Amino acid sequence: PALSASSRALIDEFMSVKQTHAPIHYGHYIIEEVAPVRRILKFGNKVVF
Amino acid sequence: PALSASSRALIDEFMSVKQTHAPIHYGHYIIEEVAPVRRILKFGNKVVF
Amino acid sequence: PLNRRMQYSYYFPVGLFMPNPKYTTSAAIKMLDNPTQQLPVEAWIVNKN
Amino acid sequence: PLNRRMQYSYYFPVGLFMPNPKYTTSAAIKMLDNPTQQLPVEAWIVNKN
Repeated sequence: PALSASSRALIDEFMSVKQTHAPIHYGHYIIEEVAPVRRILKFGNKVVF
Repeated sequence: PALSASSRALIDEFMSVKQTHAPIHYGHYIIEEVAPVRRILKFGNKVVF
Repeated sequence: PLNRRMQYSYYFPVGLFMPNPKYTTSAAIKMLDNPTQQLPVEAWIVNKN
Repeated sequence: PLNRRMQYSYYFPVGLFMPNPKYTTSAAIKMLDNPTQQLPVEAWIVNKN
């Protein structure tokens, strides 16, 4: 699976808080990539491994 | 006892925050398993041991 | 002969009803249902994989 | 000959709808749209860069 976010808001809140982000919002959802290559996301200053 | 949750809300709140997830909600409940083997639970990227 | 296979049981309920003076302890989840009337009908189990 | 290349298949959802009894897990996200009727028509991905 690959990174899928229905809204910019969900992916923002994922980037901010890695552990406590909500996977399923009221109608919007997010999918975190599980792939043998682990890439670094550099949105702005904040970074998620 | 084995891992049994009445809805996906409780399993997601267990997976995101381990300690202070509500063991029982208004009408929905959840049980953490207690077994001589201990298994790593993986969801998305988050991992609960 | 020292690769013994160890067997033990598991058990878990489904369909229980909480008493009427209900309570919570998690500030997060907002299930959008009516709180006083909700009842669990199914169970969710985390598989071996 | 040792400089090799690996081929993966990346999997990706778009345009799904969630069941009606909708729930959330995180309180931070705020949307001015009504939660009962929300439907995503797009999908956001992270590019290589």
